[PDB]
Amino acid sequence: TGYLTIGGQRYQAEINDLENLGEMGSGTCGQVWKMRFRKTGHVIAVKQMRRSGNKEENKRILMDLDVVLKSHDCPYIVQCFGTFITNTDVFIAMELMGTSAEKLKKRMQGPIPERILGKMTVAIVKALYYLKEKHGVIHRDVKPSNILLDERGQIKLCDFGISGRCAAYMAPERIDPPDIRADVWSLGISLVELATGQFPYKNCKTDFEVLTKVLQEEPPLLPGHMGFSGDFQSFVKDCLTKDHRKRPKYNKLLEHSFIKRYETLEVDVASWFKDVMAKTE
Ligand SMILES: C#CCNC(=O)c1cc(NC(=O)C=C)cc(-c2n[nH]c3ccccc23)c1
Repeated sequence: TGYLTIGGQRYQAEINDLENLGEMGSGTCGQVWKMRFRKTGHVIAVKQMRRSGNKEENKRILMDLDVVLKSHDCPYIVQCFGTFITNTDVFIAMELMGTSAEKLKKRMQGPIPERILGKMTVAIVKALYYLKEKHGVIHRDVKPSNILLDERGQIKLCDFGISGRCAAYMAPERIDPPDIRADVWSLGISLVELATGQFPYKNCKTDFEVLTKVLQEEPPLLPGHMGFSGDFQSFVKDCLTKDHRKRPKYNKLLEHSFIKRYETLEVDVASWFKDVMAKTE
């Protein structure tokens, strides 16, 4: 504690070293500030956890921090630059991302292109596989609000609930018991939602009505007439295997033709992202 490390360089720091650029509405019940580190001009996200704060909130902030601090070797999980501890507060300095896939979809007012969702799929599957294999963590809440993007073209799993521990994204076997395969289902619903710009059970008025459609209806499909590659349609069809005992695990998805393509294909996510942000001021 008491220092930040940013691109391998370690800087002594305390909270006085940071200029408060205002709240970021990340939809948490804890204060998160955008802050400028005066020593270097880096802009960062700083969580402020008050000693007098809500006990539920503080506990989950610390459980998430525990996983982030041990995830320095995953390029697909948002990183902690450092912590400051005072008599009344803990400040947690995080990588500042641009936005969440949920907000990106709201701003776009339409589909996100397959080539962006390909780079997103590689990153999030590798993140969830890293969490399970390295830390024994089942994430249990995969959805667009937990997928972060920035103007440098990085796509990372959010720290929010990253320790594990709506029901729009819930797998059939979690609704009605018969495991990482439930998160594979959530990923499939997230991809259909982002690819179409339409949540696949949209006309539901209550969370229970959504659960009834997950169980009673056919899994949602990518539409056939939007020029989606055969690889992307097959990837989503596999994720949305209703019987979980036939649904692939991450090690199997990581061999899928869709992920192999996007591991090596050059996609300028950064310029797409800045463009979308430009076309939407
Ligand atoms: C203005 C401006 C610049 N950036 C944003 O507003 C912005 C917006 C969002 N939105 C959401 O997560 C919503 C789903 C998230 C983040 C973010 N950066 N770093 C993080 C570490 C952990 C959790 C969240 C974040 C930054």
